[PDB]
Amino acid sequence: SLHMIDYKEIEVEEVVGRGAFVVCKAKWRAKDVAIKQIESESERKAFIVELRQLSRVNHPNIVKLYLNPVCLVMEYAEGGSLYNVLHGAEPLPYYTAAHAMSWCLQCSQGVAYLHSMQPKALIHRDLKPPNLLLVAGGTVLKICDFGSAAWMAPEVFEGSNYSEKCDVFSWGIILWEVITRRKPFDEIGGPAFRIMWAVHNGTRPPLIKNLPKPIESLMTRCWSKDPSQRPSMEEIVKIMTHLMRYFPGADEPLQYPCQHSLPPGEDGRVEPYVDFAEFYRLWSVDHG
Ligand SMILES: */C=C/C(=O)Oc1ccccc1Nc1nc(Nc2ccc(N3CCN(C)CC3)cc2)ncc1Cl
Repeated sequence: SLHMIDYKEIEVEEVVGRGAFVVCKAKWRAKDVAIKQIESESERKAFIVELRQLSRVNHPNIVKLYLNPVCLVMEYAEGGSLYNVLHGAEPLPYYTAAHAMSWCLQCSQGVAYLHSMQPKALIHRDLKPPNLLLVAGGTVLKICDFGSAAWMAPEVFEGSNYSEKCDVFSWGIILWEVITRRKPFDEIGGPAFRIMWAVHNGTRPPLIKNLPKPIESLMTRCWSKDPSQRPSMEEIVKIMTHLMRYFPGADEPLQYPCQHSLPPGEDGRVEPYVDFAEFYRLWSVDHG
Protein backbone atom coordinates (compact mmCIF):
# COMPACT_ATOMS: atom_id res chain seq x y z
CA SER A 1 0.00 0.00 0.00
CA LEU A 2 2.69 2.48 1.05
CA HIS A 3 6.48 2.55 0.86
CA MET A 4 8.25 2.62 4.23
CA ILE A 5 11.11 5.15 4.33
CA ASP A 6 13.12 6.41 7.29
CA TYR A 7 14.49 9.90 7.92
CA LYS A 8 18.05 8.76 7.11
CA GLU A 9 17.35 8.34 3.38
CA ILE A 10 15.47 11.66 3.24
CA GLU A 11 17.33 14.91 2.56
CA VAL A 12 15.51 18.05 3.73
CA GLU A 13 16.24 21.04 1.49
CA GLU A 14 14.01 24.00 2.37
CA VAL A 15 10.71 24.93 3.99
CA VAL A 16 7.59 25.47 1.88
CA GLY A 17 4.52 26.65 3.77
CA ARG A 18 2.49 26.50 7.00
CA GLY A 19 -0.27 23.90 6.98
CA ALA A 20 -1.98 22.37 9.99
CA PHE A 21 1.07 20.38 11.13
CA VAL A 22 4.48 22.96 8.56
CA VAL A 23 5.68 21.54 5.23
CA CYS A 24 9.23 21.11 3.93
CA LYS A 25 10.73 20.35 0.53
CA ALA A 26 13.10 17.41 0.16
CA LYS A 27 14.80 15.09 -2.33
CA TRP A 28 14.51 11.32 -1.80
CA ARG A 29 15.57 8.65 -4.31
CA ALA A 30 16.19 11.18 -7.10
CA LYS A 31 12.67 12.57 -6.68
CA ASP A 32 11.52 15.92 -5.32
CA VAL A 33 9.09 15.32 -2.45
CA ALA A 34 7.17 17.50 0.00
CA ILE A 35 7.08 16.24 3.60
CA LYS A 36 4.65 17.24 6.36
CA GLN A 37 6.30 16.48 9.69
CA ILE A 38 4.39 16.36 12.97
CA GLU A 39 5.59 18.38 15.96
CA SER A 40 2.86 17.47 18.45
CA GLU A 41 1.50 14.40 20.20
CA SER A 42 -2.12 15.46 19.62
CA GLU A 43 -1.65 15.64 15.84
CA ARG A 44 -0.44 12.02 15.61
CA LYS A 45 -4.00 10.65 15.86
CA ALA A 46 -4.94 12.58 12.71
CA PHE A 47 -2.41 10.49 10.78
CA ILE A 48 -4.05 7.24 11.93
CA VAL A 49 -7.39 7.98 10.26
CA GLU A 50 -5.90 9.68 7.20
CA LEU A 51 -3.19 7.13 6.38
CA ARG A 52 -5.78 4.36 6.03
CA GLN A 53 -7.70 6.39 3.44
CA LEU A 54 -4.80 8.12 1.67
CA SER A 55 -3.00 4.83 1.04
CA ARG A 56 -6.01 3.44 -0.84
CA VAL A 57 -6.33 6.60 -2.95
CA ASN A 58 -4.58 6.57 -6.32
CA HIS A 59 -5.57 9.03 -9.06
CA PRO A 60 -3.72 11.29 -11.53
CA ASN A 61 -5.44 14.47 -10.27
CA ILE A 62 -4.85 13.60 -6.60
CA VAL A 63 -1.55 14.03 -4.79
CA LYS A 64 0.56 10.88 -4.61
CA LEU A 65 1.89 9.50 -1.32
CA TYR A 66 5.30 7.83 -1.56
CA LEU A 67 8.93 6.17 11.20
CA ASN A 68 10.94 8.62 13.29
CA PRO A 69 10.13 11.47 13.12
CA VAL A 70 6.61 10.61 11.93
CA CYS A 71 6.13 12.05 8.45
CA LEU A 72 4.24 11.77 5.16
CA VAL A 73 6.43 11.64 2.04
CA MET A 74 4.30 13.14 -0.74
CA GLU A 75 5.23 14.23 -4.25
CA TYR A 76 6.48 17.79 -4.72
CA ALA A 77 4.35 20.08 -6.90
CA GLU A 78 6.63 22.60 -8.59
CA GLY A 79 3.78 24.91 -9.64
CA GLY A 80 2.56 25.73 -6.14
CA SER A 81 -1.05 26.27 -5.16
CA LEU A 82 -3.80 27.45 -7.49
CA TYR A 83 -4.55 30.30 -5.07
CA ASN A 84 -0.99 31.60 -5.43
CA VAL A 85 -1.23 31.47 -9.23
CA LEU A 86 -4.48 33.44 -9.22
CA HIS A 87 -3.98 36.02 -6.46
CA GLY A 88 -0.40 35.55 -5.24
CA ALA A 89 2.75 37.63 -5.25
CA GLU A 90 3.86 39.46 -8.36
CA PRO A 91 4.68 38.62 -11.04
CA LEU A 92 1.45 36.75 -11.80
CA PRO A 93 1.32 34.44 -14.83
CA TYR A 94 -1.08 34.81 -17.73
CA TYR A 95 -3.68 32.14 -18.40
CA THR A 96 -6.59 31.61 -20.75
CA ALA A 97 -10.13 30.30 -20.67
CA ALA A 98 -8.77 26.88 -21.64
CA HIS A 99 -6.61 26.71 -18.51
CA ALA A 100 -9.47 27.80 -16.24
CA MET A 101 -11.85 25.17 -17.62
CA SER A 102 -9.13 22.51 -17.60
CA TRP A 103 -8.32 23.22 -13.95
CA CYS A 104 -11.96 22.83 -12.96
CA LEU A 105 -12.28 19.72 -15.12
CA GLN A 106 -9.27 18.05 -13.49
CA CYS A 107 -10.62 19.12 -10.10
CA SER A 108 -14.01 17.53 -10.73
CA GLN A 109 -12.26 14.39 -11.98
CA GLY A 110 -10.35 14.06 -8.71
CA VAL A 111 -13.38 14.69 -6.50
CA ALA A 112 -15.50 12.24 -8.49
CA TYR A 113 -12.90 9.54 -7.80
CA LEU A 114 -13.11 10.26 -4.06
CA HIS A 115 -16.92 10.22 -4.14
CA SER A 116 -16.99 6.84 -5.89
CA MET A 117 -14.62 4.98 -3.57
CA GLN A 118 -15.75 1.88 -1.68
CA PRO A 119 -16.97 1.03 0.86
CA LYS A 120 -17.75 4.61 1.97
CA ALA A 121 -17.70 7.72 -0.20
CA LEU A 122 -14.82 9.98 0.83
CA ILE A 123 -15.87 13.65 1.04
CA HIS A 124 -13.13 16.27 0.73
CA ARG A 125 -15.15 19.05 2.44
CA ASP A 126 -12.42 21.73 2.50
CA LEU A 127 -12.18 22.11 -1.27
CA LYS A 128 -10.56 25.43 -2.17
CA PRO A 129 -7.74 26.76 -4.39
CA PRO A 130 -5.18 26.87 -1.55
CA ASN A 131 -5.44 23.05 -1.53
CA LEU A 132 -5.38 22.68 -5.34
CA LEU A 133 -1.77 22.29 -6.48
CA LEU A 134 -0.36 22.57 -9.99
CA VAL A 135 2.38 20.71 -11.86
CA ALA A 136 3.78 20.48 -15.39
CA GLY A 137 4.01 24.19 -16.06
CA GLY A 138 0.76 24.89 -14.25
CA THR A 139 -1.26 22.67 -16.61
CA VAL A 140 -2.03 19.60 -14.47
CA LEU A 141 -3.99 20.09 -11.25
CA LYS A 142 -3.57 17.97 -8.12
CA ILE A 143 -5.96 17.80 -5.17
CA CYS A 144 -4.52 17.42 -1.67
CA ASP A 145 -6.45 16.17 1.36
CA PHE A 146 -5.62 18.15 4.50
CA GLY A 147 -10.87 31.40 6.17
CA SER A 148 -12.68 28.75 4.14
CA ALA A 149 -16.15 30.30 4.51
CA ALA A 150 -16.09 31.67 0.96
CA TRP A 151 -16.09 28.14 -0.52
CA MET A 152 -18.24 26.40 2.11
CA ALA A 153 -21.77 25.30 1.24
CA PRO A 154 -24.51 26.82 3.45
CA GLU A 155 -25.77 23.52 4.89
CA VAL A 156 -22.28 22.68 6.18
CA PHE A 157 -21.74 25.53 8.64
CA GLU A 158 -25.47 25.42 9.44
CA GLY A 159 -24.80 22.17 11.31
CA SER A 160 -27.05 19.98 9.16
CA ASN A 161 -26.00 16.46 8.20
CA TYR A 162 -24.09 17.37 5.05
CA SER A 163 -23.70 15.16 1.98
CA GLU A 164 -21.05 15.03 -0.72
CA LYS A 165 -22.97 17.77 -2.56
CA CYS A 166 -21.06 20.26 -0.41
CA ASP A 167 -17.99 19.69 -2.61
CA VAL A 168 -20.14 20.49 -5.65
CA PHE A 169 -20.95 23.86 -4.10
CA SER A 170 -17.24 24.51 -3.56
CA TRP A 171 -16.50 23.62 -7.20
CA GLY A 172 -19.09 26.14 -8.36
CA ILE A 173 -17.36 28.89 -6.38
CA ILE A 174 -13.95 27.86 -7.74
CA LEU A 175 -15.36 28.02 -11.28
CA TRP A 176 -16.38 31.64 -10.73
CA GLU A 177 -12.96 32.33 -9.21
CA VAL A 178 -10.76 31.13 -12.08
CA ILE A 179 -12.92 32.85 -14.72
CA THR A 180 -12.96 36.24 -12.96
CA ARG A 181 -9.61 35.97 -11.14
CA ARG A 182 -11.32 37.52 -8.10
CA LYS A 183 -11.33 36.39 -4.50
CA PRO A 184 -14.92 35.28 -3.79
CA PHE A 185 -16.59 37.52 -1.20
CA ASP A 186 -13.67 39.90 -0.92
CA GLU A 187 -15.97 42.95 -0.84
CA ILE A 188 -17.74 41.57 2.25
CA GLY A 189 -14.57 40.94 4.23
CA GLY A 190 -14.62 41.03 8.00
CA PRO A 191 -14.66 37.88 10.14
CA ALA A 192 -15.82 34.52 8.84
CA PHE A 193 -19.34 34.73 10.30
CA ARG A 194 -20.17 37.76 8.13
CA ILE A 195 -19.67 35.65 4.99
CA MET A 196 -21.59 32.71 6.48
CA TRP A 197 -24.51 35.04 7.17
CA ALA A 198 -24.41 36.26 3.57
CA VAL A 199 -24.21 32.81 1.95
CA HIS A 200 -26.89 31.48 4.30
CA ASN A 201 -29.25 34.31 3.29
CA GLY A 202 -28.74 33.56 -0.43
CA THR A 203 -25.90 35.87 -1.46
CA ARG A 204 -23.73 34.50 -4.26
CA PRO A 205 -20.87 35.91 -6.33
CA PRO A 206 -22.02 38.36 -9.02
CA LEU A 207 -22.89 37.21 -12.51
CA ILE A 208 -20.20 37.36 -15.19
CA LYS A 209 -20.52 39.57 -18.27
CA ASN A 210 -20.67 37.75 -21.62
CA LEU A 211 -20.49 34.35 -19.93
CA PRO A 212 -21.70 31.40 -22.07
CA LYS A 213 -25.14 30.29 -20.96
CA PRO A 214 -24.13 26.60 -20.59
CA ILE A 215 -21.33 27.65 -18.23
CA GLU A 216 -23.58 30.11 -16.39
CA SER A 217 -26.18 27.35 -16.01
CA LEU A 218 -23.79 24.78 -14.55
CA MET A 219 -22.31 27.42 -12.22
CA THR A 220 -25.65 28.60 -10.81
CA ARG A 221 -26.90 25.02 -10.33
CA CYS A 222 -23.81 24.35 -8.21
CA TRP A 223 -24.72 27.47 -6.16
CA SER A 224 -28.29 26.41 -5.35
CA LYS A 225 -29.24 26.38 -1.68
CA ASP A 226 -30.87 22.95 -1.97
CA PRO A 227 -28.08 20.32 -2.17
CA SER A 228 -30.35 17.94 -4.11
CA GLN A 229 -30.78 20.50 -6.91
CA ARG A 230 -27.00 20.56 -7.39
CA PRO A 231 -25.61 18.16 -10.00
CA SER A 232 -23.45 15.19 -9.15
CA MET A 233 -19.71 15.31 -9.73
CA GLU A 234 -20.09 12.63 -12.39
CA GLU A 235 -22.40 15.04 -14.23
CA ILE A 236 -19.93 17.92 -13.85
CA VAL A 237 -17.06 15.77 -15.15
CA LYS A 238 -19.06 14.62 -18.17
CA ILE A 239 -20.28 18.13 -19.01
CA MET A 240 -16.85 19.66 -18.50
CA THR A 241 -15.29 16.97 -20.70
CA HIS A 242 -17.59 17.76 -23.62
CA LEU A 243 -17.05 21.50 -23.19
CA MET A 244 -13.26 21.23 -23.63
CA ARG A 245 -13.81 20.67 -27.36
CA TYR A 246 -14.41 24.44 -27.47
CA PHE A 247 -11.42 25.31 -25.23
CA PRO A 248 -8.23 24.19 -26.98
CA GLY A 249 -4.79 25.12 -25.72
CA ALA A 250 -4.97 23.72 -22.18
CA ASP A 251 -1.58 21.96 -22.36
CA GLU A 252 0.33 25.19 -23.03
CA PRO A 253 2.51 25.92 -19.96
CA LEU A 254 2.11 29.15 -18.00
CA GLN A 255 5.10 31.31 -18.90
CA TYR A 256 3.91 34.74 -20.06
CA PRO A 257 3.61 37.57 -17.51
CA CYS A 258 0.57 39.54 -16.38
CA GLN A 259 0.36 42.93 -14.68
CA HIS A 260 -2.23 43.17 -11.92
CA SER A 261 -5.09 45.64 -12.36
CA LEU A 262 -8.55 45.05 -10.88
CA PRO A 263 -11.48 47.22 -12.06
CA PRO A 264 -14.24 47.42 -9.41
CA GLY A 265 -17.26 45.66 -10.89
CA GLU A 266 -20.20 47.91 -10.08
CA ASP A 267 -23.90 47.23 -10.66
CA GLY A 268 -23.59 43.65 -9.39
CA ARG A 269 -21.98 42.36 -12.58
CA VAL A 270 -18.28 41.72 -13.16
CA GLU A 271 -16.01 41.30 -16.16
CA PRO A 272 -14.22 37.97 -16.69
CA TYR A 273 -10.45 37.73 -16.79
CA VAL A 274 -10.35 34.99 -19.43
CA ASP A 275 -11.68 35.64 -22.94
CA PHE A 276 -14.50 33.57 -24.47
CA ALA A 277 -14.24 34.95 -28.02
CA GLU A 278 -12.63 31.72 -29.22
CA PHE A 279 -15.39 29.70 -27.51
CA TYR A 280 -18.23 31.49 -29.30
CA ARG A 281 -16.28 31.10 -32.55
CA LEU A 282 -15.81 27.34 -32.26
CA TRP A 283 -19.38 26.97 -30.97
CA SER A 284 -20.70 28.57 -34.17
CA VAL A 285 -18.80 26.13 -36.40
CA ASP A 286 -20.53 23.12 -34.84
CA HIS A 287 -23.92 24.82 -34.36
CA GLY A 288 -24.89 26.17 -37.78
C1 LIG B 1 -2.05 19.30 -0.57
C2 LIG B 1 -2.64 19.74 0.77
C3 LIG B 1 -1.76 20.86 1.34
O1 LIG B 1 -1.94 21.34 2.41
O2 LIG B 1 -0.70 21.27 0.49
C4 LIG B 1 0.06 22.40 0.95
C5 LIG B 1 -0.58 23.61 1.22
C6 LIG B 1 0.18 24.71 1.66
C7 LIG B 1 1.57 24.57 1.81
C8 LIG B 1 2.22 23.35 1.52
C9 LIG B 1 1.46 22.26 1.08
N1 LIG B 1 2.10 20.94 0.77
C10 LIG B 1 2.56 20.56 -0.57
N2 LIG B 1 3.22 21.43 -1.34
C11 LIG B 1 3.63 21.09 -2.54
N3 LIG B 1 4.35 22.04 -3.39
C12 LIG B 1 4.41 23.49 -3.13
C13 LIG B 1 5.46 24.22 -3.65
C14 LIG B 1 5.54 25.60 -3.43
C15 LIG B 1 4.56 26.24 -2.67
N4 LIG B 1 4.66 27.70 -2.44
C16 LIG B 1 5.24 28.57 -3.44
C17 LIG B 1 5.81 29.84 -2.81
N5 LIG B 1 4.89 30.54 -2.08
C18 LIG B 1 5.50 31.48 -1.47
C19 LIG B 1 4.21 29.76 -1.18
C20 LIG B 1 3.63 28.48 -1.77
C21 LIG B 1 3.50 25.51 -2.14
C22 LIG B 1 3.43 24.13 -2.37
N6 LIG B 1 3.43 19.89 -3.03
C23 LIG B 1 2.79 18.96 -2.34
C24 LIG B 1 2.33 19.29 -1.06
CL1 LIG B 1 1.46 18.06 -0.12
